[PDB]
Amino acid sequence: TNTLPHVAFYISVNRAISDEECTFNNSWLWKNEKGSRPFCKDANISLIYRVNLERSLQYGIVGSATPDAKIVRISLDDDSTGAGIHLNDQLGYRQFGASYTTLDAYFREWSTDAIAQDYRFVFNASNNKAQILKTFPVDNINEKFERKEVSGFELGVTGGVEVSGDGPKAKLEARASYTQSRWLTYNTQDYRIERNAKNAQAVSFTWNRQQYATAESLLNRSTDALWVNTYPVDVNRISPLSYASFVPKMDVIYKASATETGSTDFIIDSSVNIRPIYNGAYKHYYVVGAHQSYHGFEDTPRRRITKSASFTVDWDHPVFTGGRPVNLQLASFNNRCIQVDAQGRLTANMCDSQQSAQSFIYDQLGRYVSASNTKLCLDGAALDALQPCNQNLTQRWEWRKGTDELTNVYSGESLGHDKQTGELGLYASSNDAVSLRTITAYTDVFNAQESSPILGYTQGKMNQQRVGQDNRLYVRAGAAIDALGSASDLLVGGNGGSLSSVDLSGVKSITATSGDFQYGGQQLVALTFTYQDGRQQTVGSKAYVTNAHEDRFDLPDAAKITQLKIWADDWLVKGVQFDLN
Amino acid sequence: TNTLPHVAFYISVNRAISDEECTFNNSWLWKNEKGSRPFCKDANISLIYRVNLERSLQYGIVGSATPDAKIVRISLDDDSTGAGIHLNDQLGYRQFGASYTTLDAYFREWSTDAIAQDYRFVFNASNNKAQILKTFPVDNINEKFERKEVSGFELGVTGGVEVSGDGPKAKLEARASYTQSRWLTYNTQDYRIERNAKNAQAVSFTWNRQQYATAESLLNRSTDALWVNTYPVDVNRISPLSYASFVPKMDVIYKASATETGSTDFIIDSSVNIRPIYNGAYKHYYVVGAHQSYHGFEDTPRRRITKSASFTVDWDHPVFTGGRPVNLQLASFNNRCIQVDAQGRLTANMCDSQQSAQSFIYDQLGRYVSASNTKLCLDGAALDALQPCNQNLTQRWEWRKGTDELTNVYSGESLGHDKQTGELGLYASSNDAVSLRTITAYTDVFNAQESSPILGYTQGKMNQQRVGQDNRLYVRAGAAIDALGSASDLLVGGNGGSLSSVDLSGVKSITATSGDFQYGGQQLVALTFTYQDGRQQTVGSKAYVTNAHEDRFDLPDAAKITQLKIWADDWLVKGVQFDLN
Amino acid sequence: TNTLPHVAFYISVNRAISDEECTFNNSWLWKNEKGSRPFCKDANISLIYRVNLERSLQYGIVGSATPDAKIVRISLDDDSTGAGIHLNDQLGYRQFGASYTTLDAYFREWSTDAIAQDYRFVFNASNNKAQILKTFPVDNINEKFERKEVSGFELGVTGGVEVSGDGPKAKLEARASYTQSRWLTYNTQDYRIERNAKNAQAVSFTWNRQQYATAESLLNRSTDALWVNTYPVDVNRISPLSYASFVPKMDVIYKASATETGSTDFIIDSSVNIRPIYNGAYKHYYVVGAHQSYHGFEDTPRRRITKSASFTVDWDHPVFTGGRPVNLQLASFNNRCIQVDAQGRLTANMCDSQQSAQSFIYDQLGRYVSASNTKLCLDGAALDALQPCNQNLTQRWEWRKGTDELTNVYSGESLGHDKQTGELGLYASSNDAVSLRTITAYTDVFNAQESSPILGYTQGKMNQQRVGQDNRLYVRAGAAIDALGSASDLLVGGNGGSLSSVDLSGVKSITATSGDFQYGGQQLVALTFTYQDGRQQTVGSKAYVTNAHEDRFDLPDAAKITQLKIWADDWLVKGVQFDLN
Repeated sequence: TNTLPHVAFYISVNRAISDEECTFNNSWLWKNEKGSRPFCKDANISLIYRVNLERSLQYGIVGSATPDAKIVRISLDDDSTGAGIHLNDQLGYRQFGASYTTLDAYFREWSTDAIAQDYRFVFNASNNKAQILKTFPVDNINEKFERKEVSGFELGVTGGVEVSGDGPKAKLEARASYTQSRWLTYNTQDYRIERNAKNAQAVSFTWNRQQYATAESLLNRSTDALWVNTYPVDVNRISPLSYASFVPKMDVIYKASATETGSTDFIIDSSVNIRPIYNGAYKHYYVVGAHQSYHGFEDTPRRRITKSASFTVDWDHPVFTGGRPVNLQLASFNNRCIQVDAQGRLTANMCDSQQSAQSFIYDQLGRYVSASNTKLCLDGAALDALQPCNQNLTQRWEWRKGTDELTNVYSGESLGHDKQTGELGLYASSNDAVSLRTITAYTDVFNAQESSPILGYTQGKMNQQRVGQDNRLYVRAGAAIDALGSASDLLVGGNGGSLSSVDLSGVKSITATSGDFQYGGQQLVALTFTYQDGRQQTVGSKAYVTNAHEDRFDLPDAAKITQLKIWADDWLVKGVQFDLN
Repeated sequence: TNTLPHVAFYISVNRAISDEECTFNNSWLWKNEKGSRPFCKDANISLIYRVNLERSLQYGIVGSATPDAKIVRISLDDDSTGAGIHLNDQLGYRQFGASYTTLDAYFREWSTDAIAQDYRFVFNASNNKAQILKTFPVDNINEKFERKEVSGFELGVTGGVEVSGDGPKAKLEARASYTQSRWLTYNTQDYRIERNAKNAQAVSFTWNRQQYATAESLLNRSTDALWVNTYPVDVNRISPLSYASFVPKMDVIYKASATETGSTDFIIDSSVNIRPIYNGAYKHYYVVGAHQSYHGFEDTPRRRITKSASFTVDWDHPVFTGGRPVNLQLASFNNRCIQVDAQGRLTANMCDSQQSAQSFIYDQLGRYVSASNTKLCLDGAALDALQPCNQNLTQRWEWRKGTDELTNVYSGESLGHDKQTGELGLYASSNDAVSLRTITAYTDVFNAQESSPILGYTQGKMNQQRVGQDNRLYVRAGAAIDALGSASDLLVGGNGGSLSSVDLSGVKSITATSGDFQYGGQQLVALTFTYQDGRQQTVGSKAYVTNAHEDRFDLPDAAKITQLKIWADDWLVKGVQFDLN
Repeated sequence: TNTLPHVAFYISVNRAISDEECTFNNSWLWKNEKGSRPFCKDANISLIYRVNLERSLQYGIVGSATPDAKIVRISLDDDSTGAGIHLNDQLGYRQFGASYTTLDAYFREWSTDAIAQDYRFVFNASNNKAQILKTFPVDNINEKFERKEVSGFELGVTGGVEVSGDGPKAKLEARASYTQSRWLTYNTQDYRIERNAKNAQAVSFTWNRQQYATAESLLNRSTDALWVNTYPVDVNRISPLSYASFVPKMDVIYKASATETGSTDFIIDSSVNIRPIYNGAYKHYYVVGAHQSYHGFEDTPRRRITKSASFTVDWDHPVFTGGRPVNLQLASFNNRCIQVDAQGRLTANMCDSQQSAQSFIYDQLGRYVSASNTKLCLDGAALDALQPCNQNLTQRWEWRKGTDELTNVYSGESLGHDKQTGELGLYASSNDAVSLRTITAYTDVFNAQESSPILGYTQGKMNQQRVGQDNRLYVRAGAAIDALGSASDLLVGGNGGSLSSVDLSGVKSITATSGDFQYGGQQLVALTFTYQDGRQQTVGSKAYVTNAHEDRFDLPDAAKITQLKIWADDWLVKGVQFDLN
């Protein structure tokens, strides 16, 4: 209670990966002939981010070497990571042969169960109120290299003596060599952490395969006689880090100005780039003989599965005062506190320790500054409302040691309240109608509101709308979701759909379906609303999409949808988030 | 007593491995001809886990950078591991030959005493109230590699002079070489710690052989003349870590929400993968000559012996308040304390320092919050029962310095109790019927309840059932246990058995028999109940199973079985746990 | 409040880079035939510098081992860097061939997407009031080298015996070699940090490519048969640090004398040197056969994109006193403080905690020294104005413990003020017209004024001018901006323009256009003023410039332009900065 306060919470990022999502052709050389299979067993993403919100300084601290700022911290570190990312328990392979006859072409292929070509984590601020301040790792590696430069020479002589029937021979010989080599030594990793600094609002970290990044590099055989039929891959080079378990660690820190206001959303895109592995053998025919040579196919398919989350920061939140607020409790009542409305008018209400409007920072001057609005202070000159903060002595208060009486610095009089109405005033002493007893306690204004889930993809431009008075969601749907909005004229997205309307009151759950759209790209293709009464309603189609994923959102008991967040381009909607209360 | 409280206990995991369990064929090449033996002497598993339960913050701390959460810690570390895992004191071998005559085939074999192909430790939460927050080791190794790239050239000249009978000769010769090599350097271990992140509830660590993982790799001879007959294995490559003693170190930390409720089970599966080692020689016949070449057979049998334990966490346990509770003792009596029932009604009972219902957290406001139910507080407005916690001044208490009097902040009156009934009230002063003397002391609500043993295997889906009013266990048994349950319609498991019923009252001990079922897989084949009176009763058969193991559960004096935990698939039961009280 | 005070603020340096700016010829060999493309996608610069201002000692500290001085710190470090510099998300290439027939010349080319040949950061003090004291890194690396000197010899003999039809031969041979080599081992980096110490006011850090700095060095093929057509570049050697994300870390510290006065500007030039990569193949024809040889072209084009910022330091700023000032508040009034004007005359004004003129340092003697002018003190001999500081006992004040009365050390009388006028005097006791109640509190004189955007380039000599009484900006403009100034005779810059005049009152925003001038070099080519009423006005032309950039400056509500900063040579203006208030 002398230290800097924080808002602190975890964000769970869980995403099961379907067998379909994990499925690829059994073959690259003969894509269509050889069929397909799931290339991973029970793939999953389970991460846990930790978020911190805080001011860079404590309230009222002056002349610090630390710039005054509003700070947002997102991290996966030693203290919190989650289970991790999983693709397989072990890696197997299947072999395939050309159905036709082969003189000089590819004749065999091995498709190996999939591994993570990369794991990737993208951080995005929704607006420019926030900028990236620093990250961990801080940057890409500036690699060091060791060069060796060698050179030398050799001088030799050889004396010979041969004796034979033909006669005696004798040789004296002399040599001189000059040698010169160059060495270069450097390091690589299984996975290299690649940082991408898109701009002041966005940064991403990708753990990207480096050593052994290509199918080619997994080969431990180059050539063979054609009677040889065996896996030409050293599966040992594929690390458990590549399929069994991966855990990222990074820190991203955003800053907003000391006076910033409004809100910013922070969007975290965690993903794995699933990559099956294809190698092939090639029958070589040259007149004289024939052999088999092994190869890696690199331009084979990959699929990136992504799970997104977001959280919202109100720069006006009490935590960014850097102060620890307390309340002022009118103690003649069992349960009444000073409370301030939007205009600063003071009333006496039942105490609620989580109500920012009953919270004040008691600063270095002895002012009681509103934690919800730091422009306003308790001022003894006018106790009907908070006044704009200044150097008035009437805005400074001191407690009379050993009593429950709060005195005003200017007049010395005490803060009193009416035993029936709780109306505030200054008094020299108590009387039958006014109590001087004021009680104060620290309050818990730092609790974190939980965040709504994201249905679909966070691609395209993001839009935000308050839900209308009529309480309905407007939709253009067809093969997929064409657009969404809070009114028929405020549709965000494309044009193509049949216009429809869904009732948002009484929704118990929403279920989105999305994936690779038959006609193009990745889209949100269907929403299904289930109501408290049990009735269902659907928009869009589950039938024009492959690699489909289902996102489910079960709304807490009797909560109302109040905001829409919509990701869309000009053609189709890519994702939506239904914010509560 | 100013610090965060913990629940702390050890879990002993001991499992003797039988000679049968350790037994394999003396030969792979000639499985059936050459018989079988135990491949380890007195194999055993003795581990000791340490468990800690705690809140992430102390009670009532606000604005910490640490998210509020409920924490479960399971670890084997520097401070506690247990004896370890043992297979043998030393490694020997036996040799075998083909009984038949041999021109071009395998003719000799050496089977070497068994080693641990891996040691494995699996952690599972029974439900999703808990998620994995972090582990140690945190992840698989992201291996670093050192690449060298070299290239050079050589320029040479040679001057020659030969003199012979035939005549004088002379040579001037010139050379030019170009060389180029690539180096790759990297590390391996005897055992590599492989982490498997199955999902948010389950993670596993496997110490898996890496260098020298294959029978092949143990070979220190490749080829020989057929007159050579000797062990082609460098037994030195097999480390004591592989058979004599192995000790794991790992940390697994689960988290539940700050408001989570109910219970979760945590299941630990410790196991060793016993692996005998078979190598063979091969007589080669090509017309010109003949030699012998050595080999390793890798697809030979292995057997995994497992010992499981589980513990239960009630998220409602006082430890998760992060507070250190005290009691309120009515001191006119020699031994009476305030106690609260399920509805919050207050009575005066004999003090029991381990009774959560007599425990209160005295918080920053001066409220006495029930440690068993933190929604309720001692409220001077209504001393017949605890009231929902709020900011009432009547819920705040201050001790009159240097006395045994507790005063109520609102009225200033003292907490008194009736000298005969212990009924509570607020009083300005004492009188002949009412005492004002209240005494308080810290209480021990952090003791850990001991956990029941698991009988059989923790395979298949796990189910949980309260034991019925009739107090009976229902059983479908035949060759093995087909199903179990708390009533005849609530059977978990298969269908195949003759339906039976066992009385659970008066059970002194239960003895399960399980193993490799003759008809398929690993099953729980028989249960034997022994009663207080001495009579026994059995279900299932001890006769349709090999590699059988017997698990024994001796119930503490006069304890009643109250919960069933049943591991089963659709066909048969694989294990059961009988929970007490 | 016992420690050294600082002024502390961030400077955001953001600069998007246009597709045009990122554009180069698709070919070097065939510049004009093959067209052009953008060589980077969405290139950007986003850095955040941290600035600190402070005295080297705390106020009044004597005999320190630390020299008294004024300190300015500029840094990008672990605590603040910004997103970084970005050129691309990945690197691709395009191939090109000679349109004509080829026997012995270049016939293929590959132009690879661009990378950062260097990142560069330049620091400049505008005048010589400030000198560089130290930097981090402190210097260029003094590289260590490892020499090996080897030498040896070999002595050999060979005995031979040949038997043939022709007869038996026999050789005895003898050899002697002498070898000698020299090794040199040393280190290089991807990027080497090169420091350039231009002079006492200017230093620069350049992260410059070292290993792999040339197109040549990226080649992983030297020669080939002409049927070979493939990318001869190992793109792997190009690190993410070269295009995806780069973050500098450096510290620059300037010092001014303990008595320095006036102001200095500090100018930071952050830049990336964009470099496309061109390699070619060469058809070789010699009568006997023919091959293809690969090459790197190094003297290809590069383009440096720069973003500049500047801040201003007034050496007279209270922070440089190293003290923590307080105010003296006449407490008979609700809101009145002693305030001092430019001549030292004292009046009683409404308190303003950010007003340096109401701030005093209470020093070790008990003097109240003006924080705005440390030559003056509160002197009880003459309370109508501050007097020059000296050892007068009348300049020393002591608070009467436990009261609000400030006493004068000399006479012991107290500091009183007139209840109506606030006129100061010394009094033995209070009376009906004079109050003795004085209140004091620490004041916030350390807030940083925000800095205006630099429009254009910081090239040429920099000039500074106060804005005239007529409140107008004078301009000679033509194809570009020829000159600017505060009056028609005070034009800084060239001669060539038609003389014009712009009204500076009511300006809501200014928008500069600058770039590569058609006639020569890089110039400021156009300014556009937009007024509060909505009307616009422009000088210069947007039409004689390529690689143009637009700098926008939106003035805060009702702020007046008061200073001009103008970068110009003898011909044309290169940049301008409009300082506010």
